[PDB]
Amino acid sequence: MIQRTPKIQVYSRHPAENGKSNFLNCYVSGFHPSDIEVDLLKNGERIEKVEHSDLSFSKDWSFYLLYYTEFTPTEKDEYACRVNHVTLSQPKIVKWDRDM
Amino acid sequence: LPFDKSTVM
Amino acid sequence: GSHSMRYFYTAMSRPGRGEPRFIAVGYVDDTQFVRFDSDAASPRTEPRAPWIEQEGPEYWDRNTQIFKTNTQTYRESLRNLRGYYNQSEAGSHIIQRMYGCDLGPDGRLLRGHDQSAYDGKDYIALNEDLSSWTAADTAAQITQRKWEAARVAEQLRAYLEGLCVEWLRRYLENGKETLQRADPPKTHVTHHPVSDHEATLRCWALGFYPAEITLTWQRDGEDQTQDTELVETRPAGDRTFQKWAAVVVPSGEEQRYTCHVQHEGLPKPLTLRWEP
Repeated sequence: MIQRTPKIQVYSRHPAENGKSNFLNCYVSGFHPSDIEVDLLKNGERIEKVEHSDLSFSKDWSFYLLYYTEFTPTEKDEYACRVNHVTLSQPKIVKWDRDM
Repeated sequence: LPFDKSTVM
Repeated sequence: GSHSMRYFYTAMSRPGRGEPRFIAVGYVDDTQFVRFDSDAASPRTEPRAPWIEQEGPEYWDRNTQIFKTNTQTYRESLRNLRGYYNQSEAGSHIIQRMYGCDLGPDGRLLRGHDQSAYDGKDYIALNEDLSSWTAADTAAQITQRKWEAARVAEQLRAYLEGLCVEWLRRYLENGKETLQRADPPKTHVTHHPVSDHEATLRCWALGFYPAEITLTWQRDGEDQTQDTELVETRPAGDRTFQKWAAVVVPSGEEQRYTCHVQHEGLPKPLTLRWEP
């Protein structure tokens, strides 16, 4: 079967300002088939109340989903997105970089 | 509004 | 000023894990407005945009009845396509469909669409004439014969030229404050030293709607297509989109670089440089 690996982007809704409430986003796209596991991490630990968009797809048939949660960025707290898909041998962790 | 006719493939 | 309506259907089998899941989502341009999921606690068509909420109970019931019928039809289609490809009863398979209408800035129908895929590969599509089909292989040729006997293309053409355009125009009016409002990108250029002799220039575009945008870097007025790192346009989660384009420039040579931004929400296109 022809399978496509997810592209992953980790970023904030609004420009990041330490101590100011924002939204941490993990955008997964360009993947096929549709089953995917996505978690948002705070210092390596899974964040509980994470919401996601409804399953949709692009003109090339590849699926996309947005996972998001309210967060307050700080200087020391590390945020990341952990993704698993049939195409991956092990979960892929992409760290949040506010310059990305 | 979606298309109202469902046709099996 | 151009607008489109699309419905996206995903039917996915999961042998040993119950019946195939059917999800339908409806969009006006880059705004989702409805969802139906056969896996929901109580499956019904649900609003996903505030301007659709004003629709009466008959609208919601009509949608739910269509999608409930589609859930059953797509389960039969998955069984049929498994057969057409001599596939085992073991594997999970996906049927996807995307259809809808495109309007010009005059509100006139530009063209209609109706495409289907099997396991992410083109399977069958309605041609631009809205009268004939393009079948990808001998399996899709079986679907084509079935669809001709049921007169599907003629039914789709009536829908695409009629109800599709009529409802899209109604949604555009009811949601004119958002759907017909183009939000320009908020732009800036960041500078990131990568070494002693090189630095990254990153051109940002934030808070824009619709998603369509052009972000390019030019060195001495010539496009840097091969040297530009361009991220996929991404949703902010509040209806708006984000995108960035980056170039690795020789340190000291930053003023030879210009970022060009083209978007519908802008009074005039933008030319930006790094401002130290």
